[PDB]
Parts: sequence; structure tokens; C-alpha cells
Amino acid sequence: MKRTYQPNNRKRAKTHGFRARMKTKSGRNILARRRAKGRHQLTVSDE
Amino acid sequence: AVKKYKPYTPSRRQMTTADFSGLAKKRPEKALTEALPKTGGRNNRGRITSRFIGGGHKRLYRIIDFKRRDKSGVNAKVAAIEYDPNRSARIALLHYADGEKRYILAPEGLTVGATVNAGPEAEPKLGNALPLRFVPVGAVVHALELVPGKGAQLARSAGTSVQVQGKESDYVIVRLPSGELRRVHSECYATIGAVGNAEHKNIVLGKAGRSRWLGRKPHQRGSAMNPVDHPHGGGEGRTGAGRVPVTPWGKPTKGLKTRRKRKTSDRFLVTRRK
RNA sequence: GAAACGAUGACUGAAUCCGCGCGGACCACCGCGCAAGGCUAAAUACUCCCAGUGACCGAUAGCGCAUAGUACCGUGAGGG
RNA sequence: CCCCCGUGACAGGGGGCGGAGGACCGAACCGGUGCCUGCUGAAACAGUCUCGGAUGAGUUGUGUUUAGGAGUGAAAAGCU
RNA sequence: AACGAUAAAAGAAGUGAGAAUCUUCUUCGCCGUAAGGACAAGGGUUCCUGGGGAAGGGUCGUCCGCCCAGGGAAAGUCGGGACCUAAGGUGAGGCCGAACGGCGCAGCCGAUGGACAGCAGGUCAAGAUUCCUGCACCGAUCAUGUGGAGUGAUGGAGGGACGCAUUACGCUAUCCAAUGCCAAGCUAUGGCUAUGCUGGUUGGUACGCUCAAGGGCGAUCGGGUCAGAAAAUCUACCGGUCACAUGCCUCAGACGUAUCGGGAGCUUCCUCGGAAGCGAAGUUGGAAACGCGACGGUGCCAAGAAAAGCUUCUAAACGUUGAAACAUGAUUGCCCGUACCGCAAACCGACACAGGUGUCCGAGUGUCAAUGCACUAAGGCGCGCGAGAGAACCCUCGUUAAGGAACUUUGCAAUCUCACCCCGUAACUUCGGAAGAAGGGGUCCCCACGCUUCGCGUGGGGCGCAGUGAAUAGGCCCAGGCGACUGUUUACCAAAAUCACAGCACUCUGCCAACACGAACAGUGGACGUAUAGGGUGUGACGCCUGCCCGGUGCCGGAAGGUCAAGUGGAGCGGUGCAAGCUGCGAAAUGAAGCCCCGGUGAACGGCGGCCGUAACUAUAACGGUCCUAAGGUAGCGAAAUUCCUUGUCGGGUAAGUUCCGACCUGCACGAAAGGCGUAACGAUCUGGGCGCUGUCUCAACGAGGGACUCGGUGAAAUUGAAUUGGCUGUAAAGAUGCGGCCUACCCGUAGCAGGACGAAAAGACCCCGUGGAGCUUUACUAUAGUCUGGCAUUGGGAU
Ligand SMILES: [Mg+2]
Ligand SMILES: [Mg+2]
Ligand SMILES: [Mg+2]
Ligand SMILES: [Mg+2]
Ligand SMILES: [Mg+2]
Ligand SMILES: [Mg+2]
Ligand SMILES: [Mg+2]
Ligand SMILES: [Mg+2]
Ligand SMILES: [Mg+2]
Ligand SMILES: [Mg+2]
Ligand SMILES: [Mg+2]
Ligand SMILES: [Mg+2]
Ligand SMILES: [Mg+2]
Ligand SMILES: [Mg+2]
Ligand SMILES: [Mg+2]
Ligand SMILES: [Mg+2]
Ligand SMILES: [Mg+2]
Ligand SMILES: [Mg+2]
Ligand SMILES: [Mg+2]
Ligand SMILES: [Mg+2]
Ligand SMILES: [Mg+2]
Ligand SMILES: [Mg+2]
Ligand SMILES: [Mg+2]
Ligand SMILES: [Mg+2]
Ligand SMILES: [Mg+2]
Ligand SMILES: [Mg+2]
Ligand SMILES: [Mg+2]
Ligand SMILES: [Mg+2]
Ligand SMILES: [Mg+2]
Ligand SMILES: [Mg+2]
Ligand SMILES: [Mg+2]
Ligand SMILES: [Mg+2]
Ligand SMILES: [Mg+2]
Ligand SMILES: [Mg+2]
Ligand SMILES: [Mg+2]
Ligand SMILES: [Mg+2]
Ligand SMILES: [Mg+2]
Ligand SMILES: [Mg+2]
Ligand SMILES: [Mg+2]
Ligand SMILES: [Mg+2]
Ligand SMILES: [Mg+2]
Ligand SMILES: [Mg+2]
Ligand SMILES: [Mg+2]
Ligand SMILES: [Mg+2]
Ligand SMILES: [Mg+2]
Ligand SMILES: [Mg+2]
Ligand SMILES: [Mg+2]
Ligand SMILES: [Mg+2]
Ligand SMILES: [Mg+2]
Ligand SMILES: [Mg+2]
Ligand SMILES: [Mg+2]
Ligand SMILES: [Mg+2]
Ligand SMILES: [Mg+2]
Ligand SMILES: [Mg+2]
Ligand SMILES: [Mg+2]
Ligand SMILES: [Mg+2]
Ligand SMILES: [Mg+2]
Ligand SMILES: [Mg+2]
Ligand SMILES: [Mg+2]
Repeated sequence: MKRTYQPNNRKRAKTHGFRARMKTKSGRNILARRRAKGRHQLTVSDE
Repeated sequence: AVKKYKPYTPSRRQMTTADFSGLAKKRPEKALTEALPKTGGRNNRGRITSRFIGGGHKRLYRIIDFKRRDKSGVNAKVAAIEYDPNRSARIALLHYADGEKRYILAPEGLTVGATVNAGPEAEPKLGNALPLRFVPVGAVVHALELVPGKGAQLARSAGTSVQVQGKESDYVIVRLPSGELRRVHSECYATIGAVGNAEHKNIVLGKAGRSRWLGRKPHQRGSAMNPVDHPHGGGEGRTGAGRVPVTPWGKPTKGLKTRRKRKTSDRFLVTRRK
């Protein structure tokens, strides 16, 4: 019928982004633990 | 007294409605009309602490100073008796002879425009701010504080009357509406009379909607739920209990005193609400 | 457990030299000791990185990659 | 509300006028009642025909809040 | 097999290496409250030009949303920011907390909202309230003037400022009519020769003693200090005073005049067709918004955000020979967003996918009306495989002789029925209702007559089988069970008898309320609520009602006594050294709640039950009824959603009735708020009967459309030990094509059937096993959040 993924720019960014991911400890942690895996895709800010 | 309804719709029989024919029709004073948002029962953690709260109709706060001692020693005159959706009672509009308007709670009878006072130097009339000691023995009153200046926290629902059993020490004995006898520091304030609305108690709600319109989301028998959900759950049929009646939290409902056993109030209650 | 000693949470908070602490309950004896103040290189651990070697691999092996955390999947963490 | 009609201890009865309702028929919208088709589908849940609400406890956009023995639930251990 | 909807295509012309598919033309077919148009969210160059053809395209492609290259997007007035605040998110100091951290006032962020200055036309291949033309508006700084003394905040008030439903007058959009006006040409095929046919018929701005429904509206003096910290020309109370009708005020809109546009077409050039010039009319009549006048009127209970801009006062402050306000000229104009797809081939669905996606505009004819139905306009398409065949069978549809539920688990399905008007309408009832009950009759075309119209009644005529002629369009009734009702529910096998509900009932709760989330004396909900409130629990409208048992459990209360922890107190025991002594152990009495114990408590948990004997073979259809726990069924009901015996017995209906309805009572095993028994009405509930209608059936037939079959194009799948894979009897691990024997059988294929290959699909979900698991339960075990409780610390003086 209708689907799981209905994009929302403001949602996307205010949810997964960088100011967001750094706002919390475990997101700092997500950050550097990504960086280590050599992500080009650091964060949905980087889309 | 109460409006009623011919049975044109199934639910438009038992339904009943207030008598607001004595309500000075008016959009409550601007500099007194704060904004109440609703709270699903969730608190600042977003979990439903209170349970079963939901929507209804947009409401606003009308500040009703209860400590009249901010303007006692002078009088005001009643200007209107408008309709507050947040109180079980009706409220009235004070025009203080010296400018300032206020809102106070409205008692039983008090006709629109009677000029009422405030101060220990006040006549036992309906609507007077009067300390509890200066109140006659056996007089009828409401709006009673648990300390001078705090705020009136007693007798506020429709047609309620705390009754001066009489003085004693500096703590005046008092008859709470619940059927309880309470000591009150005679420097406490009062507002003479029964609350009024009174008719309230009786209005038949009539249909689901009418519950919703006051924002009381549908209540739920745990006897519906399942084990996982709540105590009385499970079973194979419109099932009994199998344990003693009990809240979701398992702390018994039906005949279990719940007040905290040691307390500071325990030497101000001469009797029990029985 | 016969539970010494240290160690602290709550109550108690002694002696300072003819004194204090321990010697696996506890006592005398007889021994080892100076609580309540601090710093301290050295040997030791690791290895993102640099170099040298190899009865280690040579394209399904070897890191995941002869390179790429890319293509691709995932709203995301993440997988790859 | 407004007139005439009614006085056995009786709320009443006609006409005007009025616009009430979890009223009614019914598109949009909301939902899935029965059958059939579809079942390596057109689609990981639908199509046609039929049917339910259709001013109410209604329908929906946007911003936002609550979560894992936790949330949320007009209650099916459903949904997350 | 399939090529992704059965909206449908033909012929000509062109191009090319090649064409059913690409480009012109002329038709046909489909959408037209869309399948048109405009936005938003999302996507990201998909837009336009020129080119390409590997692959993407379900075939083909010369084509494309694919490939290449190049271009295209323009704002002071639209939208967002340079302004505001909501929910929410934050947040120095502040309150807490093993850490990370959790709170949290002001302030700040936060549009989905408040605020706010521009409209009409023109055009690129591709932009448009941006650019260009024409005429506006707003803020800002300077200057010449009118200056000629006040300006008016980080505080004051006013204002901003709001609900649903229904509705009066005026009006615009916008659409219809016509021998209005303008323009165009023509005579068709029997006629028409215009009184026919086709098309167009006012947008902006400015003024104007012109017309105008609607709508807002008071004013000034004085008092009270005590209202807004104070101030106070203000704002709020009190008082006085003012030509009620009103005028004061506004002008949606229309009429006039002017000016700028636009306008059917007409002309001219010319290159798969456009470039450029020109330009007529501008009427009467009618309809009419969800739009505007507007913040209008009335009714209603459920009682309808905030803040800035804005308007008014005053405080300081610098001024009071440059204070405001104003006119005019100059001058200035930041930041991103503007292409295109945007109900879809361009977003979300892995796809050029029968799904999903929020707001606006959405013409005409016919129709009681309408966003309804048929057909259309503008516009948009014919959905990216084709052609033929005209078997079985399959899907969607038409018609049907005689019969009419014989079908069957059941009328499942399908027909009946169908709109508007007029007649008429039952038991039952809560007087609302049932109810569109039922059952009839009318409906089209013409002429005359009346009436309030487009319209309609009446009268007479006319035609066809029929006149809501086509399409949209209820079958109805009798009687039960369950629930009262509208609602809710298992996303993706259950929509109900579930659940909710209004109502009633028990209890709990006196405010830092119980109760609930919680590192936690934080903070929060409860609630800015206050016992006519709040929590929890149960029943489930309404109506008559709701009995008997307090022994066990729970709960409330009671206190004599039995008691019980640490702690208080240590008589006495012993270890040791000569010893003063250090020490190990430890008894009496006292001692907390709680349990034992005494009583009360059912709309608390619950309980309201055992049994007697019959002729015969160790036995079957049947018996009438005395009654141990605390009591042993009051009303009402009863073969039921409950019934074992079971198709109980009787009655009704049927030709015939395990079903159904009434009664019966021997209730295996109804019963009163886990409600009892009823009840109008409601029901995509469930059950039986009827009337009507019917291919459901007897029993199928003919026809149609889409498949299946044939040809050209592209071309999957699950399966698969390997096969060169017959039948009967038998044997074999017991169901053999493979062994035995005997029969039969030439090689290959095609369309079809579903018996076999214990056919495929998922290591069976039933069952047993595992000292496997997880959910749930309690008076199974153990802890434990929480919570009660004595002592201890915060923790103090005193009086007796
Ligand atoms: Mg309830
Ligand atoms: Mg259940
Ligand atoms: Mg279950
Ligand atoms: Mg439980
Ligand atoms: Mg239970
Ligand atoms: Mg120690
Ligand atoms: Mg190799
Ligand atoms: Mg490799
Ligand atoms: Mg309704
Ligand atoms: Mg649903
Ligand atoms: Mg085929
Ligand atoms: Mg196709
Ligand atoms: Mg076709
Ligand atoms: Mg041609
Ligand atoms: Mg050629
Ligand atoms: Mg084609
Ligand atoms: Mg469209
Ligand atoms: Mg293109
Ligand atoms: Mg191809
Ligand atoms: Mg070519
Ligand atoms: Mg915070
Ligand atoms: Mg906005
Ligand atoms: Mg604006
Ligand atoms: Mg703006
Ligand atoms: Mg401009
Ligand atoms: Mg009108
Ligand atoms: Mg004509
Ligand atoms: Mg002719
Ligand atoms: Mg014409
Ligand atoms: Mg502010
Ligand atoms: Mg863009
Ligand atoms: Mg396609
Ligand atoms: Mg599609
Ligand atoms: Mg319209
Ligand atoms: Mg139309
Ligand atoms: Mg239509
Ligand atoms: Mg298109
Ligand atoms: Mg042939
Ligand atoms: Mg027939
Ligand atoms: Mg016949
Ligand atoms: Mg049927
Ligand atoms: Mg009647
Ligand atoms: Mg009828
Ligand atoms: Mg005839
Ligand atoms: Mg006829
Ligand atoms: Mg029908
Ligand atoms: Mg129901
Ligand atoms: Mg389901
Ligand atoms: Mg279903
Ligand atoms: Mg005790
Ligand atoms: Mg019989
Ligand atoms: Mg019941
Ligand atoms: Mg229903
Ligand atoms: Mg029958
Ligand atoms: Mg072929
Ligand atoms: Mg062989
Ligand atoms: Mg053989
Ligand atoms: Mg087959
Ligand atoms: Mg197995």
C-alpha cells in the first residue's frame, strides 16, 4: 500500500546529521568509530 | 435547572445540560486569560504517569487569586458570572472600587452586582474574605487555606461547604465536605457560603462524545488485557479474578488504606473521613 | 571458617617514646617494624607508523581491497 | 419563540415559525463487508463488483514527544 | 510462461543503411471533479538546442526521462532570513546525580502560524508579480522648503485576539440566452439564401457633485490613591454631562469619462512554419459561489493559542534657534528559493510497476439538485510487442423454452428491486419511532387554459412493445440468539457475541493528595485540579430487581494475652601471664511492626452439594424424591451460545423437519452487578420460515469479449543422482517402470487431461525424545525494586 520510507529533508538532517550526531556522546562515538572504517559517508550531512 | 432533550436521537434522551441562563455572557478578561495546553498524561519524560487523558476542546486559564489578602480592607463589586471550563464551579468578576479587576470563585446565590468586602473587618455576607476565627460558630463557608497567604485549597468543587465547628486554640475546628474534622490556623482565610453550581453533580453525560469533549479517553478493564499487560488478564471466558482485586501495579484496590502512616497532618485531623 | 590484616559506608574518632603497629583468633614471652605528607629515571606493556628478515601467501590465497570501506543494501547504527 | 384549542388532581393538543442532532440517503475523503479474480501476481496483501461510516469518539498535512522487559494500545500480546 | 489493465486503431506522406513502432497529415477511439491545469513534499539537469544508438526500453527503433556536448533559471514588493512567538528543543547562574549524565527561571532556537510595500500586458528553443514596456507602492539616508518645540523606551495600557453550526441583504468571479453589436466567407444532398451557420463581445490604472447593499462608531470634564513597582496628556473604577430615530465613518461593487493594454481575425515575407505589421465590436436579460463587503445576525455548550509589528502615557536622557509631522527631488533595494517532473515513467513502491502521496482551480448539455450519472469543450491521451486463427479449457459478460431453490453446508453467486411525485401503510413502542414498513397509481410528444417563474396543475389530442425509454438507481416480510445504541478491533486468513461507551456500584484519596515516571530530599505528571475533585477496580442503555453463606483467603477494626529482631543489660563460663591485666564465649529481664488471637466486611476472593431401590447373566431406553462442612437457591430463567443421555416429550410449520418456534422440567453442569429476567430501536452479527425474482438447480445451449492455439520479435521459473523411464501378477524394509515371470509395445513430436512417479514447495507446526529454550502463572524455591518497622546520625533548650 503506502511505504516505510517517505523522505523528509528536515527530518533526515535533524535526525541523522552532524550537529545532531555530535550532540550526544554515543554519536561522537559513532563518528570516530565510522571514521576509522574509512567512511567517505561520514554522516547524512555529507550526502 | 437543567436542559433536557426529547429522544430524537438514541443518545439525545438521558442526555442533560447545564443551566447557564444566569451567566453574564462575555469573553473573559484579556489580561487574565492565560493559555493552558493539554498533557496526554505524559510528563517531562513522555510517559503516561496519570493514565487515560486525551484531547477534548481547547481551554484557557483564568487566574483566580484565592488569597484575597492582597486587597482586603477594601471592597469590590461583582460584575459578571462567566463560565470557566477548568473548574467544576462558576466564577465571578470583581471590579475593585479602586481600579484593578480580579477574578474570584463564585458561591451559591450571590447575585450579579452585589458589592462584597474583604478583610477581618467584613460582614459575614456571601463572598467576603474573612479569617476563620472571626467567622461565627456553625457558619457555612468555602475556599480555605492550610496556612495564611498560601492559597485556598479547600471547598472548591461545586456546591461545597466547609463548616466552622467552632474555635479552640489558634486552630479552628472545621467540617470538610468529605466528612472530616480538621484543625485550621485561625489566621487562615475564608469566603462565606456554599460553592454553587450545585446542579452540576446531576447532569447526565449521555454519550461517549460528551466524555471525550472534557478529554477523558476511554477507560479500560484490565480484565480485557493479557498477562503481559496487566494483573487481572488472561482467562478463557468473561473471567472472574482468581486473586484479590488489585491495581495494574498489584497493590490491592478495594479496602486497602493507602495514606502514609506517619505524617505531620496526623495532629490536625480530629476525626476521619469515614 | 578458629578470622588475623588491610580496605572503606554508617556510628564511635586512643596513646606520641617507661610510646605506637604487626607476627592469621586470643595471652605472656620474644622477634620484625616508625601509620596520620609528596616527587622519583631505569628495566616492563603496546605497535597506527618506519625499516629488516621469512621451510608466510601469490589473484576463491594473501587485509575487506593488487586497493575501496568504494559499487551495492540499510532512515539508521551498521553491513560491504 | 408565537397564536388559537384544553381545564377531571394533570405534563398537554393543532398551526405557524425555527434549524437541533456521536439523525438519515449519498460523492469526495475515511474503512474493508461478502463472492470471484489474482497465488513463479500488475502488487510480498491488491482488482472488479458488493458493502461500512460519511458534523463526529470524524478525516488529513506539518513541526514535535514517548522504546525495548521499554514504549503504545476504545485490548488482538496487537503495534513499535 | 509471460511482454504489466480489453481507452482501438486506419490509410497516405516523409526520413533512414534498415520503420507496425520515429516525424508530418487526415480521420477513428478513451479521459474530461480527469486520464485537464496549478502548487507543496521529494527527485536533481531528467528542462531547451544540436547531435548520437552500445547498453537501459519487456518487441522495434532512425526514437526516448537513456548517451555526448552546449545553453537555460534573474525579484526591495511572491516564499523563507535580516521581525515574532506554539508544541517542542534549549539554556550562564540554579536544583540533582557512581561517571558519561538528569533536570531546570529568565533568554534563545523552533512554522504547520502572527506580521508585511505591485498590479496589467509582452516575449527566448528553454525564465517570469524577477526580464522588457506602461502606470504604482514601501523603508532607508541627504537636500531646498512648511519647521518653529518637543522626540516618545529594556517598563505602563490599549490593540493584535481567534469556537462550532445555521443565516439575512448587497456584490464579483464565472456560466447561459438572444433577429443585441462586430467579423468572416459559403449555398452543400431535397430545403434554407438569412430572421441561417462559425467566432468574438473589457483587463489595469487614474479621476469623476454619479449609483451603492453591507460594515465598524461614541464624546468631554472631574474624583478616588489604593489599580498597572513609580510615573502618567494614557489604561482601569466612580460620578456628571451630551438631538433617541441617527449622523459621524467606511466603500465590496457598479455607472461615467479618460488612458494603457488585450481582442476575432486581416495583411505581408518566408527556410520539415514560423518571423513581423495591423485590429472591429464592447449590448439588453437571466443564473451565481465555500469569494469579497465583514471582525454582519441568530442560535448553541464542548466555552474556543502566544508574541512582535501596531496605537496611546510617562521615566531617564540629550534638546527646547532645528522637535516632531509633511510636500517634493535625489538616492539606496542584502541573503538564499525560482528550470523541469510533481496523483506520476521523473517523488515513496528493487521496475518506464493496475499500489501509496497533502492543498487549490476543475467549463458545457441533459438531469429536483450535485464535485452524482451518460455525452462532451479546453486540455490530455490510445497505457512501448505485433499479426492472424476463431477447438478443448479458463477468465469477464449477454440472452434464455418448460419449471422456479428441486441447488446446497446456507439462495454462496446472479436476477428481482431501483429515481422523483401522488394514494396509502402493521404488530410493537422508550411516543422519537419502526417507516422508503407493506401495497398501489403516475412519468414521453403536442395543442388550448389557468397558476408565482426555467416552472407546474388541469383539459383534449398523438405515437411506440414499453415514455427515471440510454446510464447513475433499495428486493420485502414473519419469527428467534447476542449486544442496548454512533463508534473500536487481529497492517497481511477472524469486524463479531470483542472492546469502548453513557449509567450504576465498592473502595482509595484532605494536598508536597493518593497514584505514576524517576541516579535522585532533583524535577515532572496527577493539576495550575481540591472530595458535586482525583485514582483504581468491576458491571455495562433503560425498566422491575439483585437473595442465602463471614468457616478458609483477603480486607477493616480490636486488644488481654502467646510473641518476635538487632540493641539494652552479663549473673555465670573459660583462654592466658606471677601479675595490675588483656580477652574468647555468652544466660535472665527488657525490647518494633507483623503474625497467633477476638470481632466486623460480598456491586471483596469465593461458596450456594453428598445420596436412596427395582423381579434378572457381572446389563443399556425409566423411576417419585428424604438432603454431613459457614450456608446448601429468593425472584426470574431453564433441553438454553449452557443439555451428558439425545433426533428428550408434546405442539406449530413441511408432502416429509437431528434444524427452528411454543410449551414441558428429570437444570450430567442457569441464577442474580464475574449481574438475573426483559425491552423499543440500532446490526456488512448470528438462526429458521415466507413472498417475490432468478441458469443455484433439472441440464445445459447459442452468442460475445480477453487467454489458450499459429506466425515474426524479446524470452524467464520452481525442479533436476543419473536415465535408454510400459502393463499384470509376485517378490522384495511390508505401495516396484529398474528383481522374477508373463503380457504388450516401430521413431519422433503437438494440443489436452491430472492416476502414478509415496509428484514440487518448508529438514512436520501434530506426537515422543532433549537433565534444549522462551511467554505466562501461582499459598513450588531463592533473592529482590518497593514498602512498613526498632535503634543510630542530622537533632536543640525547657516544664512536670
Ligand atoms: Mg467505566
Ligand atoms: Mg483478552
Ligand atoms: Mg490470547
Ligand atoms: Mg503478572
Ligand atoms: Mg485472572
Ligand atoms: Mg582491619
Ligand atoms: Mg589464475
Ligand atoms: Mg581476495
Ligand atoms: Mg451522523
Ligand atoms: Mg483500521
Ligand atoms: Mg502466450
Ligand atoms: Mg503494454
Ligand atoms: Mg489489445
Ligand atoms: Mg503531407
Ligand atoms: Mg531515401
Ligand atoms: Mg503503438
Ligand atoms: Mg493533474
Ligand atoms: Mg526532451
Ligand atoms: Mg531492444
Ligand atoms: Mg539518420
Ligand atoms: Mg534540556
Ligand atoms: Mg510559515
Ligand atoms: Mg505581503
Ligand atoms: Mg514574507
Ligand atoms: Mg520591477
Ligand atoms: Mg448571497
Ligand atoms: Mg438562434
Ligand atoms: Mg439542394
Ligand atoms: Mg452568435
Ligand atoms: Mg521576546
Ligand atoms: Mg531547483
Ligand atoms: Mg509502460
Ligand atoms: Mg504507476
Ligand atoms: Mg465548480
Ligand atoms: Mg459539470
Ligand atoms: Mg463522473
Ligand atoms: Mg503528460
Ligand atoms: Mg487454415
Ligand atoms: Mg430459463
Ligand atoms: Mg419464461
Ligand atoms: Mg446473494
Ligand atoms: Mg405513529
Ligand atoms: Mg415505497
Ligand atoms: Mg399502442
Ligand atoms: Mg402510459
Ligand atoms: Mg444496485
Ligand atoms: Mg455492538
Ligand atoms: Mg486480519
Ligand atoms: Mg476481515
Ligand atoms: Mg504488635
Ligand atoms: Mg416434531
Ligand atoms: Mg451481560
Ligand atoms: Mg455498526
Ligand atoms: Mg426449506
Ligand atoms: Mg513466439
Ligand atoms: Mg536392470
Ligand atoms: Mg518386470
Ligand atoms: Mg493443468
Ligand atoms: Mg525434523
